[PDB]
Amino acid sequence: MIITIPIKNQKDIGTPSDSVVVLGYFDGIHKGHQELFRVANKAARKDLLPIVVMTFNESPKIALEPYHPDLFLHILNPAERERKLKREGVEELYLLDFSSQFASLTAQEFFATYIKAMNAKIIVAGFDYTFGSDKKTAEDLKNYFDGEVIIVPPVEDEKGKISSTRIRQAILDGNVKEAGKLLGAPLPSRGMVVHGNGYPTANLVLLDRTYMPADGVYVVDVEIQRQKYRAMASVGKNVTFDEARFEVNIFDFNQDIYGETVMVYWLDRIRDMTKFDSVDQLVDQLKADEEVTRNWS
Amino acid sequence: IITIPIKNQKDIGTPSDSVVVLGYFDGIHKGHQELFRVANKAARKDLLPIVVMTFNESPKIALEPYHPDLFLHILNPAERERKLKREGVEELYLLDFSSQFASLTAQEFFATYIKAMNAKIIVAGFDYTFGSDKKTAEDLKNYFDGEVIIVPPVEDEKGKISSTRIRQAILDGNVKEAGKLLGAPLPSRGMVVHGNARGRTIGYPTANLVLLDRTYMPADGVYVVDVEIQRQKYRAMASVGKNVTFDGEEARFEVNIFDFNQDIYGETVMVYWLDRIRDMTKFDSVDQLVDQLKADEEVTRNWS
Ligand SMILES: [Cl-]
Repeated sequence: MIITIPIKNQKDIGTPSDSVVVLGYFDGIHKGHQELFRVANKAARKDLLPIVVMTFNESPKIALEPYHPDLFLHILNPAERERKLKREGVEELYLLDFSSQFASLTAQEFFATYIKAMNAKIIVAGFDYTFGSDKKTAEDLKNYFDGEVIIVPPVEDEKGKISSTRIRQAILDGNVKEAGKLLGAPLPSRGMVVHGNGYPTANLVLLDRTYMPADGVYVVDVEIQRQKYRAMASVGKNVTFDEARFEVNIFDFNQDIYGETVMVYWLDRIRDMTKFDSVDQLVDQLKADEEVTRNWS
Repeated sequence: IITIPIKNQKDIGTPSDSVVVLGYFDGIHKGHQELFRVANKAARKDLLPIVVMTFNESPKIALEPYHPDLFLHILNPAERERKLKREGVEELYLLDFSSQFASLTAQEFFATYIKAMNAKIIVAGFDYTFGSDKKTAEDLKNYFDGEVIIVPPVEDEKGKISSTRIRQAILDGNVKEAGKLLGAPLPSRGMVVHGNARGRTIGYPTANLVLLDRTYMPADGVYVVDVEIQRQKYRAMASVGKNVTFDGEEARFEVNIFDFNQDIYGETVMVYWLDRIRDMTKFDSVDQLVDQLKADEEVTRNWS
């Protein structure tokens, strides 16, 4: 269906036939990106051109900027990224490390190199698009490409343009529902059940360098063995972790699932983490939480 | 290409009869090599494909109190494939060693995964223990109609060749010894990053590496290594340091690449550990530090 293809350089690219290429960094494959793909699928209709894409293993900042661990954080894991681009209609996905050499390529070297190797017959790119050490715009595209160039207008909501930067921030703020509206699907995190510490809890360790929602209590869906269960997720600092760990209370589920990988889909935030003055207060909150979670939709 | 991840046995797709080798395969060390060797000498009698099933993470995780060390491997998955593929593996299955998988009895396992696998014959280690029941190497014939082959432990002068001996050697710093047992030098996958550039300032430019995987790092020290960048190998010197801070352990991975003058920020590089030059130290002076770097560079250039 889709081939992801790790490449050291353009020489590695193997596309057989003319294609339409979509240009961008593609973290999270949000509504904005999807619009690029909707337009690309419309352009690949006349000649049945397949759609191909190249993007990067890691943020370009790693090559450009002082090192910081957060520079390794992704909205989506690689498998989820591929899954979402597959749904967009992409047929070849080339993955390249953004490097000093790649970064020094001017707009012209870039076409002479990656575009050619890709056989672009039609190029789709966003209004905000920026490329080459030359730092050219989306308009300058026409000047570098023999073939057709389509520039898609920015996708905006009441708040503004839909961007990865907004998604990171919404997640960090704990606004999972907003992140999910922007993403176009609820954020998926991949975790593993582990042996760690009323209502019983699964202890999850996040397996990817993906953003963790803010501390709080969330309504989530959890996928185990291809079956989705509703659950409450709790994230706290010095409470559920101290490495990203968090906890889940899976409703209507009792089984031993240690060492099992699960998918968490973040649906909504309920409340902040809170210290409780009494046990009774705590239980009351949990009962209320449970009700809110089982009934959310 | 070779690796397909599965939730369960239903996911397995072997088209035809095949040879299935069993064990937990970390590092694809030589004793593993013999098992494949024995299996290959059997897969010849009917020309059948070797297919193999191992786990994403230590079985220790479904079984014991959690600890991050449990997520540590000798090899990252891409390298694990290489050794296996080279070793003539055709289909690799990766499954999570869940509580549910733990509960399978030895019959039950044969009924599901072996059935799915299509094994005409099974090749196994003398040590190997499977199943909830604990049925051992010898209990295998009863379960399997087909030929059961029990390769005898591939010993070395030190003794039995194991992942525990490899894990131990790496942690001790003795990477030569680990390369020996592995049958190849340990590969570590790093990414060049904008770290501490005191090296470039001094005129002895270095690349700061962040390890990309949950794999064992060698004992702190300075090492001769080869580095692969853009498919080209270069002799290099590597410095490894692990300094505690409140927030946690800060790990420094430094590589000095001989006869290399390009900017590689962002590039993934592979580090192959050949031997250990010396202990890590602290230099009070540019003179002290430089004399020591020349002496290390001579050792590194001259190493084989
Ligand atoms: Cl990681």
